[PDB]
Amino acid sequence: GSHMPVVHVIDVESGNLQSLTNAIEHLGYEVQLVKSPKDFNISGTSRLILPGVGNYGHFVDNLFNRGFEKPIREYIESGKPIMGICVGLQALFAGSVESPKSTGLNYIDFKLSRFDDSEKPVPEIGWNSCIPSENLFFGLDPYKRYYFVHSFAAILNSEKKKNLENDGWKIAKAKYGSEEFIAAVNKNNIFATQFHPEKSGKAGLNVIENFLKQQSPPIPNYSAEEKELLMNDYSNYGLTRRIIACLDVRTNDQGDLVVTKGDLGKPVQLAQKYYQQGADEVTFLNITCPLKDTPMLEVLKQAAKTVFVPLTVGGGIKDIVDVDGTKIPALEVASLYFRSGADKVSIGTDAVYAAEKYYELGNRGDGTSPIETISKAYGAQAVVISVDPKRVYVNSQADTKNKVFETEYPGPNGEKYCWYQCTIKGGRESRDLGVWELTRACEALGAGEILLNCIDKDGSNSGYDLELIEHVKDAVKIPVIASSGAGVPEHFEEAFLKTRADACLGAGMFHRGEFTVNDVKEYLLEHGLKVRMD
Ligand code: NI
Repeated sequence: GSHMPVVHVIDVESGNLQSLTNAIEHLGYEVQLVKSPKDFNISGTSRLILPGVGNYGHFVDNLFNRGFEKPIREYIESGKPIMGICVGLQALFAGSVESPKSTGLNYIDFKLSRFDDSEKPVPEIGWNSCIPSENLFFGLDPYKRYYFVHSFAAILNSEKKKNLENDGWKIAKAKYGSEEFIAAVNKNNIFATQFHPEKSGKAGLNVIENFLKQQSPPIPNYSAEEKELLMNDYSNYGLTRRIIACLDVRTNDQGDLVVTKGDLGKPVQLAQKYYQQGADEVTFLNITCPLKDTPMLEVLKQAAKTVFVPLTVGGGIKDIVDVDGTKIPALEVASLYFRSGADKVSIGTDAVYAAEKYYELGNRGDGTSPIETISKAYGAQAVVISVDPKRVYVNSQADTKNKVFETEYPGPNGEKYCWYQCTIKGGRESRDLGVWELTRACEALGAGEILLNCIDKDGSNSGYDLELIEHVKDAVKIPVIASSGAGVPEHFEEAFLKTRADACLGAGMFHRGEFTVNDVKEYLLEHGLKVRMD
């Protein structure tokens, strides 16, 4: 209550706030949540953090409706330190095209606009960097990486940067594709980041720490060798080659949670191991009692105490009927996982039903699918589609309704074309839907990322299905993650150099300890690729 500095965090109670609070505590601070203006007072507050995730209007409506506008402005006028994170940063602007009708605090007189997806995937999901500058602050290091996850940004041009400079604003710039945008701002007592420091490992914690202690340490004195190695060369649009570690979560006989089919601290510990070994993100495949007491939620909550990178959970995110008969829609189930520590949810089977219905309605959605409800509330960046396809040959496009493509490898009868058929219920059942049609429908519906598995390569340890990746990349404009088949570092290299995969996921190879995320990163690094090394 006074035995340690107190940090007040404005909580609109929507989204994952576990990471931010755990980071602050981990830094030696006590967290005081502020769900209402009644929960804090100007003079009694020395450190205020405004975290925000999701649709711009959603967050700003919520915030302003609870009466935080005046309290926030007054606090800012008090001259005391305030930190905005992600939407907290956007809230400082005039508004956002994401929610046309919305209005911000307008400290910066222009709106956030959507990234250009003609040249790159949108949303931006990954590790970008601040452009070297003389006016960086709070320790922002151009040679480190921070995690960004957003479709909208304060996109810059010469005119806006000049006005900002004349307005006395210090701007940390970043570039995604050919577009420059505000990664961070600083003017007097106001500080805000577009990236999630709490989701940016040690580099992130340093930023929060530098803020809480109000200090801008100089960046390390790297050697010219190190700089050339650590600098952003803007390959892959400026994002590092994202390495994802995945683990299964099962309930054995005794009813305990384990990762292996034969054995809840195991899943937790492994996730921690992964994080410690460089994983840029950890995915839990929930394959395991009232919703409130789901064991998976505890794994996430426990993992979130020390794992400061994005967490993804797939499985069970759908409309459900609780133990008391209460009907709980997908949206509320997701919110439960998010508030528990998850940053993204993976939709599998329902994604196929959604896509199918989507075409039935003539390429439109009814806004009732988990994809639509969750993405509209939390943004596309929060919804991941897990796809489980299987190659199917045909003599020509004339043999099927689904889009096919000329393959370099002929079929049993010499068929030179093929499409990938999707499956559901753990790949136990097939559907008359191609992956081309499935991904395009889900994207239209609001999915922000595609987890591209491959039934045929799963468990093989012989590399990814490269034509599949390219096939899906031709289909959608959202990030595509290569999964299934990864066995050795070389497979990651092949995917990043021979295909347009936006990330690579590994499971068994990391689980069996054959290699670590770092082994893979060292390899890629040694081969000219850019990887997060924190
Ligand atoms: Ni105290």
